[PDB]
Amino acid sequence: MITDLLRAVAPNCKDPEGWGEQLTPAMEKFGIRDREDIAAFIAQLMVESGELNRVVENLSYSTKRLREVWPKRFPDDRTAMRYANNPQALANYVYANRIGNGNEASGDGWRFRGRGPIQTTGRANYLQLERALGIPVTRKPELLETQALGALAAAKFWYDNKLTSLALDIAGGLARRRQYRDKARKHL
Ligand SMILES: [Br-]
Ligand SMILES: [Br-]
Repeated sequence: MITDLLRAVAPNCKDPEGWGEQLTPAMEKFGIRDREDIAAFIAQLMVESGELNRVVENLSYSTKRLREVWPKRFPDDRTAMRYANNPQALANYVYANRIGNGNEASGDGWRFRGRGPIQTTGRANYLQLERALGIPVTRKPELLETQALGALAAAKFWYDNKLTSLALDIAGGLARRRQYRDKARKHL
């Protein structure tokens, strides 16, 4: 049971029974069935969502952190200062003209910021999420903050990554992710 797995890996994770009910059919439908497969998925889910407490991207950055995370977009402090402690301006600038988004003026960067326990980001990915799930998340992107579509989108995002991984074989912090995984892998 995913619910009792979410507890063994993160006894302090938020609402493991509500997420457990939603994650289980999303995992089963997207083929997240194998032993290690489930453990890694859950681990990635646990670190990206802050043990199920975060379903929207963190966009509060120091004037220093920005220069690191995005060194091209933020070359000097005169630049990185205007966008530090301004989550909307930050998203609109750093995500501008990327992953399907319009320019800074369009507001796409903030509109399509990361959402879900494992995050979907950018107009093109919401559009693709919309096509695959049949839910108008392009117009209503905050529907990925729900348990039901966050789980389905989290699971579809992991499924997409296995497709890529599989598709290449045919054509032949990070310690946090490790804790969960082995703590999860300990379960069978
Ligand atoms: Br809007
Ligand atoms: Br639109």
